[PDB]
Amino acid sequence: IPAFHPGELNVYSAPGDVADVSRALRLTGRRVMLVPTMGALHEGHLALVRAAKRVPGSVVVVSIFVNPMQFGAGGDLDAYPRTPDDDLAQLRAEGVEIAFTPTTAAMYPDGLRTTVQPGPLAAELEGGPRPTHFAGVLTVVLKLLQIVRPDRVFFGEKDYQQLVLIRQLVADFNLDVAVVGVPTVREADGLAMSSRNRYLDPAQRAAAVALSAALTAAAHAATAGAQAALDAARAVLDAAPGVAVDYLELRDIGLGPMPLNGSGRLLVAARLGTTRLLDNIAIEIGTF
Amino acid sequence: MAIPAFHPGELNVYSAPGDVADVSRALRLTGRRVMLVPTMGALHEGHLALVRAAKRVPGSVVVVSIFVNPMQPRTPDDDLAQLRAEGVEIAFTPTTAAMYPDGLRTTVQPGPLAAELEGGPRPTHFAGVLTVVLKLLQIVRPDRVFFGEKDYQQLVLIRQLVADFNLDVAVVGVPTVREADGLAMSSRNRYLDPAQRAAAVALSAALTAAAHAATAGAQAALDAARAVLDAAPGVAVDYLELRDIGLGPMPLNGSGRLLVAARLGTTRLLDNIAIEIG
Ligand SMILES: COc1ccc2c(c1)cc(C(=O)NS(=O)(=O)c1ccc(C)cn1)n2CC(=O)O
Ligand SMILES: COc1ccc2c(c1)cc(C(=O)NS(=O)(=O)c1ccc(C)cn1)n2CC(=O)O
Ligand SMILES: COc1ccc2c(c1)cc(C(=O)NS(=O)(=O)c1ccc(C)cn1)n2CC(=O)O
Repeated sequence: IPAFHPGELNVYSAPGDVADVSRALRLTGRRVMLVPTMGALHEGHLALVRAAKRVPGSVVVVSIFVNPMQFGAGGDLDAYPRTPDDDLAQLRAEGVEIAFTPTTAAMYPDGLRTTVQPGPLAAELEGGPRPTHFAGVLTVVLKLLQIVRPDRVFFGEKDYQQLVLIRQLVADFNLDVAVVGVPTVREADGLAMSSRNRYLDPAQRAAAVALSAALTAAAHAATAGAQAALDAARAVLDAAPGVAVDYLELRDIGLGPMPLNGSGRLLVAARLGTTRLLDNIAIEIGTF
Repeated sequence: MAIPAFHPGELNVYSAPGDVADVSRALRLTGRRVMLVPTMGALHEGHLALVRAAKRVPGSVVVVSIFVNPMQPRTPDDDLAQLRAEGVEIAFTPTTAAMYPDGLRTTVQPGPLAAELEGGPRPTHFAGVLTVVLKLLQIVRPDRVFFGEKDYQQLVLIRQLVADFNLDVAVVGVPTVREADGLAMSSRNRYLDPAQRAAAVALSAALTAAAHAATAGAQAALDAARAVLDAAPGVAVDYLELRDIGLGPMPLNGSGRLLVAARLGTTRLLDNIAIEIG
């Protein structure tokens, strides 16, 4: 197996290297935590790391890999933010002991061949206009899970549909990992942290507060019912300059084929210029 | 918190995925090497060859799963009696509901090989197989998993599954058990009437003739196989293909595999063989 220096940041690119180190660590009683990311790390990612660090006897593995298979033609893959130096600097500051930074060739030596086919949820919301997006996400997450074999894996709640689908992956394939969702870290005004907030100009940044404002307004309006919650959120979004709403939907918490009962999730996606922002919030109807 | 009961040297039967997972993990922690032999019950000498192969790994515990995948005949007490006779210590016998508690949802999509050969008549067959095999591997977490070479395309797809999803299991292909005249063992053989059973030997006879003709080249090999199949009545050949060992195009020289499938009455039979072209 390769070298592992505790208390320091060990960076591996070969899947076999991280697999060997992970398995060796687990066999000595350390529990392995995975935080899989596409890099361009921000305090929200750091919240995931800190959650992982809190598990007694944990060793934390952070993966950074911009996965080509969840993008389609149109420039999105090339445009994805890449800040490798800041990423690794942040991991050192947080006391992370393992970064896993695979090459595209190491992950996809045979190109696209066997893949994960998600359930019907993948064709809705974010997946509506992007039919293969979630198949790309679930395929890479499955791979990272098999390479690293963590005890627990950590995701932010901002991409809530992705998190739900990942829970479906884990249940449906009987994966022996616990999925931990971490509540969304926010800027002071309430804006959900995102690696894509950097693409908001000052005017768009100002207007972007409307998403979180709309969601929180709805969460409080919800004592008066679903229609009131939805209309409160719509009013706020409508009052906001240059916010073009793509959807605003209130669903059951698992987003699945069942109606809303008392507990729901309200999800929003909107464009500000060319920048697509997402946010979501827990909703209790009538209310709790 | 307690591990389900496991009595070493006896046949331990578990229908709950969580139970087999817990026992396999406990065994793994005590040093035993976990071997998995997936089956659909109605065990025959082929399945016993897989068991025996698994058994000879030192420190092995053998898990035989018995599950009829609706996504891709049963003798419950006889199957278990057979496994007991082979010294198998774990049988995993889940229900459809236990394997699919949330119904059909996330599944495995095979690569384009699944559309070829057997994927012609059954375009979704291999997605079913790969899905259940993945689940079985995740429930049991064996060090090694054993499959017959009879369903060679299936075997190749499994190796692709393991490679593509970075699974930490060793895939072991076990040579096809055959009847005395060479007919590959299969649950379907008993349906053949005497004329069909006699005609069915043409599959293995064709492939072995090809394997030996191969010193004279690829074309001689294929022509020899075709001639033998052409000598049999009521054998409707669906395909006869020479491929490389991973089922891509056959290279000009080197190792390959010759695969055949044919219908005799309503029974579809398959066979395949190693071929070397120098
Ligand atoms: C509803 O409109 C569409 C339009 C195009 C679509 C689909 C649906 C579904 C596929 C598809 O499953 N392609 S794939 O098997 O090659 C593949 C690609 C990428 C990843 C991650 C997983 N699997 N495709 C693309 C296609 O057919 O070529
Ligand atoms: C706990 O506070 C938060 C708050 C916001 C967060 C996170 C944590 C983590 C992400 C994030 O992105 N993670 S990811 O690198 O695995 C990824 C990348 C791309 C796509 C499609 C989905 N997921 N984010 C949101 C963000 O950057 O937009
Ligand atoms: C080492 O030599 C051999 C020789 C022949 C073999 C095997 C091994 C394994 C099988 C086999 O398929 N097992 S199965 O659990 O996938 C199955 C059983 C019954 C039905 C109906 C469908 N699927 N067979 C052939 C066979 O039974 O058809």
